[PDB]
Amino acid sequence: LDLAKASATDQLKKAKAEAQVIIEQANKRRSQILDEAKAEAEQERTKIVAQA
Amino acid sequence: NLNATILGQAIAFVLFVLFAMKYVWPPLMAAIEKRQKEIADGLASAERAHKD
Repeated sequence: LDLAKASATDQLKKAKAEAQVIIEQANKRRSQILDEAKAEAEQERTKIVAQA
Repeated sequence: NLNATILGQAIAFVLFVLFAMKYVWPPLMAAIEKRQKEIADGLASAERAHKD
C-alpha cells in the first residue's frame, strides 16, 4: 500500500510534468515557426511594395 | 489430636485460589486477545491501509 501509493502519486505527477514540459516546448516551436513565417511575409511585402 | 489437615489445605485453597487465579488469569487472557487481536488488528488496519 505505502510504497505503491508513493510511486503512484510521484509518477503521475512527473508524467504530467514532462507532458506539460513538452507541450510548452512545442508551443514554443509553433511560435518559432509562425515567427519565421511572419518574417517571411514581411520580406514579401517589402519586395512587392518596393518594385511597385 | 484432631485430623486438622483438610481445614488448612482448604483455607489456603481459598485465599490462594484467589491470588493465583487472579495472577495468571488476566495475563493469559490479555495474551489470548493479544494474539487473536494481534494478527487480527494488524490484518484489519493493514486492509484499510492497502485498500485505501
